[PDB]
Amino acid sequence: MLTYGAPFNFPRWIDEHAHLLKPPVGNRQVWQDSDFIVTVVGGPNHRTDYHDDPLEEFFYQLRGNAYLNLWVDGRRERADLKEGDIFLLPPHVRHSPQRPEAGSACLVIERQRPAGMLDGFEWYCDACGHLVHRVEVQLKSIVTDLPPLFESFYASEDKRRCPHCGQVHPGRAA
Ligand SMILES: [Cl-]
Ligand SMILES: [Fe+2]
Ligand SMILES: [Fe+2]
Repeated sequence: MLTYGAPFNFPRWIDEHAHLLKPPVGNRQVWQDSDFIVTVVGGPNHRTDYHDDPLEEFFYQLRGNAYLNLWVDGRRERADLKEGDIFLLPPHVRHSPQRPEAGSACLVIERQRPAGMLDGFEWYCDACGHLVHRVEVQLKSIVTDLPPLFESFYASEDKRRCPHCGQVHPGRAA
């Protein structure tokens, strides 16, 4: 049977879920309990964490513009997701998506992770660039698994303290 229902109009779905595609929620998963995790991500949202995804991530910036802060070949880089852009991120490339525009919408597609395949979330020192803190998580449900992780980082000057230069990371904002 059609476990995930019939086809439906995507722009209309996005318009209908617009109140969820802005703070405080910011994103909405299209289908539940599927192998492909299909999400629409709105804005505005800025963040300081880098994601280490053990699988690929596909992006299609449908409305508005956004960008990814990246670590590529040991250097800080930026990949712009201009409206209309698509992009495929290889596994383990550290990325911190920034979504400055209200009313923006990006299709993001990921895969469910098998047991034992973990995701990393990392923060880096603004002063010297050294890794400050890394948490590894078996990512089953983004909504329950992720906010407390970020919250525990922000609340702890110990976790935010750079092991190299001693500078305390600013936490939630930079
Ligand atoms: Cl994103
Ligand atoms: Fe990611
Ligand atoms: Fe540092």
